Amino acid sequence: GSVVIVGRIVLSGKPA
Amino acid sequence: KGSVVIVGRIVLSGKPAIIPK
Amino acid sequence: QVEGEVQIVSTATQTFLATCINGVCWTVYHGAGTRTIASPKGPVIQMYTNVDQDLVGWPAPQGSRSLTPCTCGSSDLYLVTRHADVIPVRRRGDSRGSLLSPRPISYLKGSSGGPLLCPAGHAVGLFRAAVCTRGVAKAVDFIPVENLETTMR
Amino acid sequence: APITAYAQQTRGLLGCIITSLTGRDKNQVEGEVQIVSTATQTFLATCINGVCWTVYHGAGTRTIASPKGPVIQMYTNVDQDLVGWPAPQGSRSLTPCTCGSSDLYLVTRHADVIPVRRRGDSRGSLLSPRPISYLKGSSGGPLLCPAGHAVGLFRAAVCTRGVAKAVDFIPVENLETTMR
Ligand SMILES: *[B]([O])([O-])[C]([C][C][O])[N]C(=O)[C]1[C][C](OC2=C3[C]=[C][C]=[C]C3=[C][C]=N2)[C]N1C(=O)[C]([N]C(=O)O[C]1[C][C][C][C]1)C([C])([C])[C]
Ligand SMILES: *[B]([O])([O-])[C]([C][C][O])[N]C(=O)[C]1[C][C](OC2=C3[C]=[C][C]=[C]C3=[C][C]=N2)[C]N1C(=O)[C]([N]C(=O)O[C]1[C][C][C][C]1)C([C])([C])[C]
Ligand SMILES: [Mg+2]
Ligand SMILES: [Mg+2]
Ligand SMILES: [Zn+2]
Ligand SMILES: [Zn+2]
Repeated sequence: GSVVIVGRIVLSGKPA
Repeated sequence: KGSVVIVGRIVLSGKPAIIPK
Repeated sequence: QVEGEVQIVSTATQTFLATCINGVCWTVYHGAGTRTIASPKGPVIQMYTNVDQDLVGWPAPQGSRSLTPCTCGSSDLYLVTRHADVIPVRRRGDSRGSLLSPRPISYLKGSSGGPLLCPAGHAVGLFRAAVCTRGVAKAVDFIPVENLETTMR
Repeated sequence: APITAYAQQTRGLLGCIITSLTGRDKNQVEGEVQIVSTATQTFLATCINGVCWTVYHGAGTRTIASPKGPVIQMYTNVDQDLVGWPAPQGSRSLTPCTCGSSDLYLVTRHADVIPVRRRGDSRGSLLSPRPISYLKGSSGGPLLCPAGHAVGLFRAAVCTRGVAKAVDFIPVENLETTMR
C-alpha cells in the first residue's frame, strides 16, 4: 500500500 | 525628490484554506 | 504556485492529515502504518518510523513548505482541522490541551496528523486523539514537537 | 490568532521608478502591511487606525504615490523616527493592543512571524537570534500581541558581529502622541 495526496492546506490563506 | 511607492503587500487577515484545484 | 504546510492524505481505508515541519512531512502511525508516500517518480520510503509515539515521517513532497517549531512556549494553541477550521485549545500538560469550546466528534474526523500552532502559527504538535464524553470531543492528545526533533537525532 | 502572513509582490523595479517619479499609482491595494520602496531603499509600512505609518528614516519627508498622484504626509515626527499618510484606499487597519501582553510577534518583509519578548517600553528580545541581514527591509513592520493587535512598529536592530538578538521599536503610544 501507498499513502496518497488528496489536497493541501495553506495556513496563511494565500490565494492562487 | 521622488514619491514613496507600494511594490508589495503582506496579508495577515488571511485564514487557513484548502488550496483550490 | 501556492504551497501548503498541511497535506490531506489517504490510504485505501482511512483519510487523514500530514504536516511538514523542518523539511519532513510527518503524520500518524495509526493512519500511515509503514506505507510509502506516492510521488510521480514512484514510491518514497519513510525516513522516520517511531511506533511508540504514533509517529511517521517522509521527506516533504513537492508543493509543500515547512513550519518552524514553536519557540515562544505559549499555552494558547490552535488546532487545524482537515476542513481548515481553526479550534482554540488551551495547553494542559505536554500533550494534553482542552478545547475552549467543546464540540461534536464528527467535527474532527480525518484530522489526526493535523497541527497545533501557537499564536505565531509555529508548530507545537501533531494531533493524535480526542478526549471525550459520549458524542462530544472535549480535549486533545497530541504528539509534542520535541519528539520530532529527537526522532530527527 | 493564530497570526499567519503571506507576501505578494505587485510591482517590478522598472515600474517602481516610473511610479516614484510620476507619483501616480493605479494598482489596487490590499492587506495591513505594505511593502514600500524609495529609489534608495525598501521597507515596510503598517496601517493602524486609518493611517499608513512607516519609519521616517525610510520615507524622509516624501509623498506616497496614490491613484490621485502624490499624497502629503499627515504626520511627521523626526524624533520618534515616525511618519504617516492616510491609509490607501483598500488597505485594512490594525487596532492597537490593549491586553498589554509582553509576548510579541514581529512581522517580517518575508512574511514571517517571529516571537519577541518585551523588555521595556520600546525594546524587546528575540527568542532566537538572527543575522542582521534577515531584518533589513523589515523596518516599519508591526509587532503584535497574541491577539493580533498592534503593539509597535519595528525601528532598529540590537546587534554585534551581524547577529541581532533584540529589537528596538516605536510603541503604539507614541503614535497617539504624534496625532496630538
Ligand atoms: B485520526 O486518524 O483521523 C483519528 C482522528 C480522531 O477522530 N484518530 C483516532 O481515531 C485516534 C486513534 C486511536 O488512538 C490511538 C492512540 C492514542 C494515544 C496514543 C497513541 C495512540 C496510538 C494509536 N491510536 C483512537 N483515537 C481516538 O481519538 C479515540 N480517543 C482516545 O483514545 O482518547 C484517549 C487517547 C489518549 C488520551 C485520550 C476515539 C476514537 C475514542 C475518539
Ligand atoms: B530599515 O531601513 O529597513 C532597517 C530595518 C532594520 O534592519 N532599519 C535599520 O537598519 C535601522 C536604521 C538605523 O537606525 C536609526 C534609528 C534607530 C533608533 C532610533 C532612531 C533612528 C533614526 C535613524 N536610524 C540603523 N538601524 C539599525 O537597526 C542599527 N541598530 C541600532 O542603531 O541599534 C541601536 C539603536 C536603538 C537600539 C540599539 C544598525 C544597522 C546599526 C544595527
Ligand atoms: Mg493570516
Ligand atoms: Mg508567512
Ligand atoms: Zn510560538
Ligand atoms: Zn492585545
